Amino acid sequence: SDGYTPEPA
Amino acid sequence: DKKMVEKCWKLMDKVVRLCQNPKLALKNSPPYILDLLPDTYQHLRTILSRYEGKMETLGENEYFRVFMENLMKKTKQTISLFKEGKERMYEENSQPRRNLTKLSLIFSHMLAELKGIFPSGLFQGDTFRITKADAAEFWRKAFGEKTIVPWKSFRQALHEVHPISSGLEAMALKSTIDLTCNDYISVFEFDIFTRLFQPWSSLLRNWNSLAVTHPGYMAFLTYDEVKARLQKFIHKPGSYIFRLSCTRLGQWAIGYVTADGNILQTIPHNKPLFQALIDGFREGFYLFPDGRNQNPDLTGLCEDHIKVTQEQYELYCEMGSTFQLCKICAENDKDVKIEPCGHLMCTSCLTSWQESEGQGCPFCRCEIKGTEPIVVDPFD
Ligand SMILES: [Ca+2]
Ligand SMILES: [Zn+2]
Ligand SMILES: [Zn+2]
Repeated sequence: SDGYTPEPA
Repeated sequence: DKKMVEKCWKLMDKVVRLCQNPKLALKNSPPYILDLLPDTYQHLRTILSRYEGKMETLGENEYFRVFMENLMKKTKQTISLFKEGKERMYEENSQPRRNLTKLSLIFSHMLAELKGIFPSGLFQGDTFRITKADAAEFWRKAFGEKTIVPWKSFRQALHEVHPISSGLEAMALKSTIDLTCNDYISVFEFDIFTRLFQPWSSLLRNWNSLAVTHPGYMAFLTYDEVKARLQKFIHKPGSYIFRLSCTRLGQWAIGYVTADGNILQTIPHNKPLFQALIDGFREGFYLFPDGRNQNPDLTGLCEDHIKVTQEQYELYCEMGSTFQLCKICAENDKDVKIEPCGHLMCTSCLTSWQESEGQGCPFCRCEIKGTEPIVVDPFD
């Protein structure tokens, strides 16, 4: 929401 | 010059007060100007510590000197931004505010560069290690141990390896690599640009097709502006965009809509941008750069030509890749205002104008009746 997520599947 | 650092403190302090205003409403999210400035000040004190006694090395150090010059200019510019924009500053979506955001990005980039050159307060620029062996050879070949080189020196050095088509491509490019916005290129900025647009082999082609020609590309954009801009496309999943990462300088940051209807953003750690963007189109995620229906084909960056029009480079620049530049040359700062019409430009284009093409304004043709000197265009 406010952070960096891992690259999608 | 401690007087230099002193003078700069006063200015930065003035910006902090302006930015602390309740009416302003800054969110702590990187880039956060209220951390950036005291952090910069504190690194500069560190450096000043290390050179107590040996302060002449510092006085001779070209980079530090150039850095201070630009630190002052940018804070002075931020101060006047507040003055000229006034009540505009408090409107979240205003162009004067947008300009505040851009300055936050620049302050972020500047600090990154400062620490990278004086880590722990010790000048290790003449010993700087570029990431890509390809690019690293290029720099030491053209500039040896230099930490910075004038843009033009840089542009002509680069030109002999990667052909730069025109003065517009060169200005579209400078806008992209010159993160500290000061017409120098440092070994550090070099480093980031060559990382962002790897591989070196097809450097400018990658940049052309990834930055310039690609409408998913957002120049001078932040995490929160991304999440903000993908709002109208919350309802059109596969909508995506990307920009430089701010916290991990040298990396990319793709923001995208999901079928779930939420907005995530991710940073591909190693893998190269077009591949990341290729697989990403493929696997059904990044489908509509900036919401548009057509997604560019990028295969072959992996290996035919096609060309960017001057129109397109003019768009890239016009669309915020440049900061406070004359729209005419896209090279010099906007430092002058024409009255009565009010159009702004650099004095270099105005002078060339009044003397070769005549008394009318370049944008609108109305008679130049007077001139005000300016320091910032909140509406750039
Ligand atoms: Ca620069
Ligand atoms: Zn100009
Ligand atoms: Zn005009």
